Amino acid sequence: GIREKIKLVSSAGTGHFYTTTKNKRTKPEKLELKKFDPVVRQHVIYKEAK
Amino acid sequence: AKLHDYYKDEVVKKLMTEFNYNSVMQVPRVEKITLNMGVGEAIADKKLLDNAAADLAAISGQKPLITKARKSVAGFKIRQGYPIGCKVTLRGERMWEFFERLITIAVPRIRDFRGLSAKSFDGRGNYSMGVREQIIFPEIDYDKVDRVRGLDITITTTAKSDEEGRALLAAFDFPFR
Amino acid sequence: DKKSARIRRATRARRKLQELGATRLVVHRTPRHIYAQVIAPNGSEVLVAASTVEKAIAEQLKYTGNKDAAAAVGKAVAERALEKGIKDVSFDRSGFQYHGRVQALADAAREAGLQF
Amino acid sequence: EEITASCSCGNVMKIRSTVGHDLNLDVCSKCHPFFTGKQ
Amino acid sequence: MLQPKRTKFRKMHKGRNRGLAQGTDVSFGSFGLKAVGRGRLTARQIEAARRAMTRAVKRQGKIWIRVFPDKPITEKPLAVRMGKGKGNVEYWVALIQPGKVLYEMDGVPEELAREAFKLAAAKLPIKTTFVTKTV
Amino acid sequence: RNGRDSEAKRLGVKRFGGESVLAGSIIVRQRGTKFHAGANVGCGRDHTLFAKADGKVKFEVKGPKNRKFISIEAE
RNA sequence: AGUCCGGAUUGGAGUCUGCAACUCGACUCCAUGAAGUCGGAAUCGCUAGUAAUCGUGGAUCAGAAUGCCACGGUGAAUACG
RNA sequence: CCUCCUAAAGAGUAACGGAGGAGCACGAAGGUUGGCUAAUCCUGGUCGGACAUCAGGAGGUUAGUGCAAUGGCAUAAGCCAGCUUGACUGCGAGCGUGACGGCGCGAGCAGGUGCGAAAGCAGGUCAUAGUGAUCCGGUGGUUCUGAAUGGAAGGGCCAUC
RNA sequence: GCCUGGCGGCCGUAGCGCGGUGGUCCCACCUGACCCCAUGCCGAACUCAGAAGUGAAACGCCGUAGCGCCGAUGGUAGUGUGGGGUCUCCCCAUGCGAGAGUAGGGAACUGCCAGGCA
RNA sequence: GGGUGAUUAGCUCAGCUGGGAGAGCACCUCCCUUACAAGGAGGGGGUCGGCGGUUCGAUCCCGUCAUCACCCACCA
Ligand SMILES: [Mg+2]
Ligand SMILES: [Mg+2]
Ligand SMILES: [Mg+2]
Ligand SMILES: [Mg+2]
Ligand SMILES: [Mg+2]
Ligand SMILES: [Mg+2]
Ligand SMILES: [Mg+2]
Ligand SMILES: [Mg+2]
Ligand SMILES: [Mg+2]
Ligand SMILES: [Zn+2]
Repeated sequence: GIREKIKLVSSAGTGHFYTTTKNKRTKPEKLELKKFDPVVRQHVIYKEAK
Repeated sequence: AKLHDYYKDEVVKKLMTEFNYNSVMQVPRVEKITLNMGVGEAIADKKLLDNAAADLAAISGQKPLITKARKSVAGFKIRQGYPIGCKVTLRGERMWEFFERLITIAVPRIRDFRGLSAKSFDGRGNYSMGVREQIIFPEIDYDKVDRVRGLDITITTTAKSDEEGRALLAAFDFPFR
Repeated sequence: DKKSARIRRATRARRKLQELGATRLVVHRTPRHIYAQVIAPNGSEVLVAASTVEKAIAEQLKYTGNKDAAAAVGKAVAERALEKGIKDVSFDRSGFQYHGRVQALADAAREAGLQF
Repeated sequence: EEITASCSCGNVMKIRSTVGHDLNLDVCSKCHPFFTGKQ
Repeated sequence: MLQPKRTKFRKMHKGRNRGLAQGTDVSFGSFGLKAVGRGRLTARQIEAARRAMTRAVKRQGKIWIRVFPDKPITEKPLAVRMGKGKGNVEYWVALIQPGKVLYEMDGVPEELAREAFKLAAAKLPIKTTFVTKTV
Repeated sequence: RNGRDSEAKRLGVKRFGGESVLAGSIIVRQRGTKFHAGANVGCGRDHTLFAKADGKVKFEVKGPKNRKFISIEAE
């Protein structure tokens, strides 16, 4: 798998991730993204792919 | 400021009496002066351009600007958008300072000088020239050389003809064979 | 070129607000005589005009073409628009950076009561 | 910064230059062998 | 032998030959050879007629060819089943509508042009006729 | 081996001039902006020109570059 | 250090020889300062005042030597075999 | 699976008809605000050369649009920088296109973000390909169920492999 | 009533080019650049305070047909329906009528507001 | 006809999943030899059959043309 499928786990106390695709040979770093989380229904920073 | 004011009185009245224009804004004035250095052999040595930029920011007063490679060619084995050369644009007070410190103290330290050429104009009134050595500017300590890196100068003016630009620069020294 | 360059900077909003169809507050800047216009949504009919080429703002004032003039320009626009019943508008930056005299003009319009 | 150049022609000339040091010269625009060189 | 040096594509549909011609007025030389029938000409026919004309005036005079093929004819080979793709190209043709001026000549007498064109008219699949310079 | 083609994507004008249409009705499925958005018309992300209000459909020809605009009337 | 080493090549100005210096020379001066930082495989000489190095004289000739003939200054190593 | 022609000017239309591409990519190449306009040729310019980087002129989209083609793009959908996560969730009046499963466009509502002073824009990329039904099982969450009862194993639902 | 500045309707009968004119006012070039702002280097741009010069360039108006542009009438090509022939094509009756080309037209037209002028 | 591989210095082969052309024999100049061959040291030689092209760029990637080698050409 060249471009590989990963997820975006919320840093809150909520068991929710989004899901997207990353590459290996372009990004050695993990992905930080602010995103909505429908438990507290606000926007939380996301990290921890897979 | 000096050769600026020298223009502002003598060259203005001189050219107006020469070409008897309808108005004074129709006279040639120098619009900008650009300076280029093609660093191309720095395809491998990335800091060759960094020290050449320090050299040009010692020649000029102001910090330079790198140039992006426009379109990639295999004739020079370059990639499109490559760190490829460095330029300095000059307008206004620093432009007149650079022209002052050029024509007074740099042209006669050109290696084995004879007067500059005649057909070096564009055809629509601009000028350009290229150097060989680079301690012709005083800001370079002789014990700091690392290549024979030259550079070229472009005086861009509003001369509506190259002969008008010739008569503009004949008010200066501007050696003229 | 300069004039057509500014118009192709402005044509963005000058046809988007057309397609919205709302009342437009249009400006023209020159370091002498800032101009201010309030135009109906179609674009062919103006409503409220105030400019420093008019004597009533020219003679009461320090210098034609500074932000301290433009403040009173938009203030006069706001009074002449409220007396005709126009307060809810939209703004035409006319290809100008919202930084200088247009910023002072619109801010003093908002302090005067023109509320877009 | 403005400095002062001075050549051997007696041409004391103050100029702005980013040398950061006063300057000694020989040839100026005044008294250079350009016309004698062409001759 | 007259052949496009490069073409945009290999092949072309069959197409039709409906209607009349355009290149009708004599516009270069003094005398003209004009198509009356309707059909298509090969490069071999065109070259052979050119050789006949240049034979009759022997070298001297100037001769115009107003036509050029720019249309191939695909030909499936002997003993190939139908289908399996459109055939390969073996000869090029020109589309002929009636009234099309084919050849043109200047620098000779009228009777000589007249007999040279009747020599080359037998080289051609169609009836052709003789025209003069007009307005 | 040469013969091949896609499935045709059923483009074109679905509702012509002079028809009382309803809101959100697709009028034109096109690729570029060969037909241009105008009064009461949104341009889709595939440039599907879609309607915003009830009423008729009028093909205007406006603009300096002689473009083709679609509009919804009321009466 | 291509260095005050090295001297080619070249520009100019000379001198003397000889009918004669372009095909040709010898020398002085001014200026120039290439490669060459110890030499691939191979290869030469030499048992004592020689090996090596530094000068000089002659013969040829009207004019030349880094060549030939001859002389002098200093002056080694190794031989178990 | 996508694009053009064959397609006879609504849609569609076959063949071992003529020609090409896709089984990917991106944390910017996405969103927004502010802003800019390319190819090619000529001239002048040290190494520098038919062609690197500079300046001017003609020209005016021939260039670009992540890629094959077609359509389109100057209000740029091409290019630069700053700020950023709307490549958010729950819904959907209505429409289109397929026999069906499905696929696609979507104004607008509630919550809650980013950009802009504001009017406003943003439910991924200019669009059209970049894909896999069901079953079976994996992982996380759970106002569901729990074979006497309380739990559990399992089953469901939501998310996904 | 004239000119100028802005916003529009229309999108080349409005656009190119060539010659002429305009600066009280309006417009542009311009002066200076510490701070607002800004240059991946530069007050070239963007921005700011101004008004010494100037219509050179640019903009507006006037005149002119070297091109772009519009463009009939008639005829031709094609075509729907019906009939036919020497049916690769074409004709007859009837309805519809191009494109190109020809004589021509032509240096735009109209509205809202403000300022200077009579 | 049709599917598969090859055209490279004078000769024979690896270089084709994209950015510098290598190996061996031969050739040429020296060396020891009375003189060759063998042996030791040192060099250059192609424009990758050809036509077009994609791309910044082709021996390499794509479509034909000339030549070579191989496999098929069955039911009858
Ligand atoms: Mg002995
Ligand atoms: Mg000797
Ligand atoms: Mg039809
Ligand atoms: Mg269709
Ligand atoms: Mg923008
Ligand atoms: Mg469970
Ligand atoms: Mg039980
Ligand atoms: Mg003028
Ligand atoms: Mg017509
Ligand atoms: Zn001096």
